[PDB]
Parts: sequence; C-alpha cells; structure tokens
Amino acid sequence: LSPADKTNVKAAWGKVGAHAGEYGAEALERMFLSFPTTKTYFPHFDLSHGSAQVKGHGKKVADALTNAVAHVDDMPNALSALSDLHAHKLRVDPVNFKLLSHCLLVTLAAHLPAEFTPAVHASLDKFLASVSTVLTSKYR
Amino acid sequence: LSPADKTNVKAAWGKVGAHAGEYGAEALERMFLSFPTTKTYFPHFDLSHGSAQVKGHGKKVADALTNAVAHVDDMPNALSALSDLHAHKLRVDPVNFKLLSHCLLVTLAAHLPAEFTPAVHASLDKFLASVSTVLTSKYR
Amino acid sequence: HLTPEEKSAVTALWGKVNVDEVGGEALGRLLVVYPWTQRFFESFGDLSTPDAVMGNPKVKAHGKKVLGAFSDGLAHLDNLKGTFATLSELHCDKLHVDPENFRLLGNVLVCVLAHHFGKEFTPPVQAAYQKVVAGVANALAHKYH
Amino acid sequence: HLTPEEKSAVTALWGKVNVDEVGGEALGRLLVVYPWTQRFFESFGDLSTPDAVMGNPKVKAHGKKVLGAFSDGLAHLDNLKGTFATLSELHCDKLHVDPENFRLLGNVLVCVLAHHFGKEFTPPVQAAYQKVVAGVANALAHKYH
Ligand code: HEM
Ligand code: HEM
Ligand code: HNI
Ligand code: HNI
Repeated sequence: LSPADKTNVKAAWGKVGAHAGEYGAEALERMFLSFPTTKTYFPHFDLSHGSAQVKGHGKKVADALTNAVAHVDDMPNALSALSDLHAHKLRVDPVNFKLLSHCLLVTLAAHLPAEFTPAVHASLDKFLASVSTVLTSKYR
Repeated sequence: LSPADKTNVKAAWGKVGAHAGEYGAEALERMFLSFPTTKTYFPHFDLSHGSAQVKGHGKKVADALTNAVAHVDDMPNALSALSDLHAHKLRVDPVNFKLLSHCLLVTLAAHLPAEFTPAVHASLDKFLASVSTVLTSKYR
Repeated sequence: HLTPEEKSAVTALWGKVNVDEVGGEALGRLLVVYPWTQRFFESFGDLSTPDAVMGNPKVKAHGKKVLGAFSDGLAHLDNLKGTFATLSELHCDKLHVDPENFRLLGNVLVCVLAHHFGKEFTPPVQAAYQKVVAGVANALAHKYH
Repeated sequence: HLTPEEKSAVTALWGKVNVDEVGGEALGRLLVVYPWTQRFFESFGDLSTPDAVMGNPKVKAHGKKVLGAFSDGLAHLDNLKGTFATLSELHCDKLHVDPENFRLLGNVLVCVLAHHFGKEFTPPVQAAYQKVVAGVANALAHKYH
C-alpha cells in the first residue's frame, strides 16, 4: 500500500461522507442480488429492498471501513474484534470478501464517477483487499 | 500465522533438510505436468524429467523457502529482492503461486507420511501462502 | 439463466453503450488494477502509468475487439459456450491466459458500466450483468476443462 | 480428457485405495486447513481440533459417501456432468456451498493420495488425478453455470 494509495483512498472515502450508511447498504444489496450464496449468512435478516436490518448493517460495514481508512498504517490491531467474529464465529468463506469488495467498488463507481479514476480504482481495490486479508487472518 | 504453525513448519524443514533441492525440482515438475501453462514462464529451459535446469532452479526455490523458515517473523524483507523480480520482471500470475504451493504440499506428503499430519498440512499451507503474498506484493 | 425482465434491462442498457470506448476502458483498467495482466500485452508499448495505459491506442483498439465479443455473447445468451468456442481455444491453447483473469475483466467491465451509467446501473441490473460476465468467463474457460 | 495410459494408472491406484478411510481423511483435512468449510457441518459436533475432526465418526461415514461419488465419477469420466448432476442440485441449490471449495477438497484428496501412496504417486500420476478432481469440481459446480 503506497503513499499515493493512502492519498487516493482517503480522498475517495472523504467524498462518501454521510452517504456511508447508504453506500454500505447498497453494496450489501448488490452482493445479495448478484451473489445469492452470500444470503445464507443472514437467514434472520429481512433481505428485501429498504429493510431496517440491511440499512443498519450497512452503516456498521461503512463505519468499520471509515475506521480502516483512518488506521490504514495499523489495520490488523484495529479490526481485531471483527477478524475473530468473521473467521471464528460466522465462518465467512474468503471468496465472499472478494464479492463484497467488488460490490463496494460498484457502489463507489455508481455514486462518485469523477472520483473513480483508474488510479483511485486500483488503490480502493488494494485497500479492500487489505481489509479482507485482516478479516480472514484469524483461521484455526 | 499461529506460534504452533511456525513450530510445525520448523519441524517440517527438519525432515526435509538436504532433500530440499530434490523436493523443489519435484514440486516444479509436478507443476509443469499438472499445469502446463506454467511452462511459458521458462522459455530457454529444458523442463524434462531429470533436467539440470529443473534441478538447479528447484534448489533455488527450496533455498528461498529455507531462508523464509529462519526469517518466519520477518518474511517481507527477507524476500525483498525476489519480490521485485517476480512482480516487475517476471509478472507471474498470482494463481501460479497457489499451484506451485499445492505441488510443494504434494511433494512433502509423498516423502514425509509420519510428518504430514492434518495439523502440519494446515500450518504448511499458511506458510507457503505467506511466501506467495510477499512475492506478489510489488505489483505496479 | 437470465429472467425475461432482467434479459430486457440488459439489452436496454447495452444499447446506450459506446462500442468505441467502453471496451478500451475495461481493458485499460484491468492492466492498471491487475498489473500482471500487462505480461500478455508487452507488444502494445507504453503501459508505465495509468495515463499511458488509458491513452494507449493499441489498448483502445484491442478493447474494441474484446467489447465486440461481449456484444456477440449478449446476442446469444442461450449459446455462450458455442459463441466463445474459438476464443476459448485461442485464450487457453495459444495465449495461455489463466481463466481467473476472465472473471476479473468481467468485474472490471461491471465497474466501467457502473461508472458510466451511475444510478441507471441499479443492484438488479448489476445482478443481471453478473450472470452475463460469469457466463462469458465460463464460456471462455471451456477448452481448459 | 485423460490419455489411455492415464486411465489405467489412475484406476490402478484407486483399486489400492482404502474405500473406508481415504474419503473421511480427505473430508477431515479440508475442515482443518480451510476452517470456514466447518460452517456447513454444524450437526457434526466438535471440530475445534484436528484430532476431533479426524476422530469424528460422522466425518468418516460422510467421507465414505464423498469417495463413493469420486469412485462413481471415475466409472463415468465421459459423462461427469450427468454423474454429479443430482449432487450439483444439492450443493448449489440447497447447501449454497461456494464452488471454490470443490477445487480445494479435490486438491486435498490429491494430498491424501500422495500421502498414502508415496513414490507410487509420481508427477504424471498427479497430473492425471488433477484432471479428474478438476472435472469433478466442474461437474459439481455445473448448477452455478
Ligand atoms: C514458492 C514460491 C517461489 C519461490 C520461492 C520462487 C523462487 C525463485 C527464485 C529464488 C528465483 C531465482 C532468484 C534469482 O536468481 O535472483 C526464481 C526465479 C524465477 N521464478 Fe520463481 N519462485 C517462486 C514461484 C514462482 C512461480 C509460481 C513461477 C511461475 C510459474 C516462477 C517463475 C520463476 C521464473 C520464470 C524465474 C526466473 C528463472 C530464470 O529465467 O532464470 N516462480 N524463483
Ligand atoms: C473475459 C473476456 C474476454 C474476451 C471476450 C476477450 C476477447 C478477445 C478477442 C475478441 C480477441 C481477438 C482475437 C482475434 O482477433 O482473433 C482477444 C485477443 C487476446 N486476448 Fe482476450 N478476451 C477476454 C479476456 C482476456 C484477458 C483477461 C486477457 C489477459 C489478461 C486477454 C488477453 C488477450 C490477448 C493477449 C490476446 C492477443 C492480443 C494480441 O496480441 O493480438 N483476453 N481477446
Ligand atoms: C457474506 C459474508 C460477509 C462478508 C463478506 C463480510 C464482510 C465484512 C467486511 C468486509 C469489507 C466488513 C468491514 C464487515 C463488517 C462487519 N460485519 Ni461482516 N461480513 C459478512 C457477514 C457478516 C455477518 C453474517 C455478520 C453478523 C451480522 C449480525 O450482526 O447479525 C457480520 C457483521 C459485521 C459487523 C458487525 C459487528 C458486530 O456485530 O459486532 C461489521 C462491522 N458480517 N463485514
Ligand atoms: C464444504 C462443503 C462441501 C464440499 C467442498 C463438498 C464437496 C463434495 C465433493 C467433492 C468436490 C463430493 C464428491 C461431494 C459429495 C457429496 N457431498 Ni458434498 N461437499 C460439501 C458439503 C456437503 C454437505 C454439507 C453435505 C450434506 C448433505 C446431505 O444431505 O447429507 C454433503 C453431502 C454430500 C454427499 C451425500 C449427500 C446425501 O447422501 O444426501 C455426497 C455424495 N456435502 N461433496
């Protein structure tokens, strides 16, 4: 993760702002509609458009990512609680992290076009791959 | 990478020792025969059974792995110069590291039946993936 | 298996696609985001920076060919395996492209369509396109099986 | 897509296979090396340690059905799509198991075969079993294509 990558990611996520929760929930919906295998992780959740649970869960993902854009230099210690929750408890297949990362990128391209340049696209992809490595690093 | 993972990896090289070069070349041949697309990366090379080039390069791959077992705590800087060759010059498809790593596990299983317990197999796979991660890090 | 309603929305969005630039934008981004893919385009010239990749005439020219083949697939959804049969033989036996990169170019194309259409590229329109790009990658990987 | 000599060398080694141990061992190894796969085996009990995974009677008994499907697949190598057709409906439509795991258990079964057969499991023997496990993984994934 280059200095320019950090510069691009902080800028791209800076233009997200209050729309964070809206973006996280859109990316989750994009994931559930495009990749049905991902739905099985949420049987208790109502997964219809504009459901309270997906809207609420979207904010959490977005805020965790905001925490990650802040603690970019020391991400493994920052997301430690999540790393154990996803791997040890929820048992999330690493494949599904790729699926959410792409859907997060699709949400960013659809909402921030002027900001979604090839260079920023790369940095954002590199960063989401870093988050995903950190959240799948605690497998026993 | 658990403390028990490194312990299982250290004990695994122990039984490999002087066989390293032979095991490396064997892992290369398994890769070349099971996944023929990997042969395109070696144009000048003679990749037939018992070749001098396979034997010599197999020693080198096994040499780096031996270095990484001792530098298990600091692998990103131990493979620093190699990281530049694979990502800048060679530009090796990251998939091909998973293929070589699988062949490395196969070679080991067929030579160390008492040592390749489910616990050690799990540990070795994590170590080889960590080496793959470093060798595929300087992509620009 | 595209439902008739998502089969309609796909063609409706594709009709608004600029056949001269979208292909080159997807190929260009592939080479920037996944730099190992440049190893197959060394005869293309300058690919040192995003700007050179995106401004490469050969990348735009090859992108147009790639996009043209995506259009043929959309026109033949019930015969994707057959549509990409010689391209599969080419990519697998002559070009030695690992089939994982077909999945990546598909997702980069979905990212390009999201970038161009914005709010028009809704989650159910993306889901329909994921069926298409998955179908093409699988059709292109067929000579490997 | 196996050569006439590859067909015999594969059937030879599979004849010497412990049809009551190999399958359970392979299923067991997958749950330890790739711990996320345990998620589809809640009703199996304790899987917190390798020895619990290996010493589980339901893992051994289920592993036997898995190896039986692999055996069944080896008898109909020209019709793998039809052999695993009904199992593909189970793993994809009902269980919703990601098809990447089909490749992983396939490569694990290659690790278990190399382990038991030692030098008998030569590089050309591995190349032939690689074609089989890819073919089985592709057949099991068919309902996702
Ligand atoms: C375990 C992972 C790997 C290790 C430790 C490894 C190690 C090495 C080493 C030590 C060298 C020589 C370094 C030097 O001379 O400065 C080398 C060269 C090279 N490696 Fe690997 N390698 C790995 C994986 C791969 C893979 C997966 C491929 C492609 C399938 C690959 C292709 C090459 C090629 C083409 C060269 C240059 C050989 C030549 O033309 O002289 N390597 N590798
Ligand atoms: C997934 C969908 C893809 C489609 C539909 C596609 C389509 C095409 C087409 C139509 C051609 C022209 C063939 C001809 O004129 O006979 C071509 C050539 C080629 N493709 Fe693909 N391709 C795809 C993915 C890829 C990927 C992912 C790579 C590499 C990372 C790749 C590398 C190449 C190369 C190297 C050539 C030869 C280019 C040259 O030197 O002329 N393609 N492709
Ligand atoms: C498809 C599976 C899946 C993926 C890929 C995934 C990927 C991610 C990523 C990757 C970028 C992030 C930042 C993220 C963040 C979170 N997830 Ni994930 N999660 C996933 C399935 C879950 C599930 C399931 C829960 C429990 C939800 C709940 O609260 O009931 C979860 C819960 C959360 C929580 C809530 C923590 C809590 O309850 O204390 C956060 C934050 N996450 N998840
Ligand atoms: C990690 C998930 C997973 C993988 C990778 C996997 C891989 C495989 C592979 C090789 C790729 C084969 C040949 C195979 C074969 C079988 N599986 Ni799979 N299965 C998996 C999860 C299951 C589960 C869960 C069942 C239980 C279904 C049931 O009805 O008993 C299952 C059941 C079976 C059954 C028995 C079903 C029955 O009697 O109803 C067979 C046969 N399989 N599975």
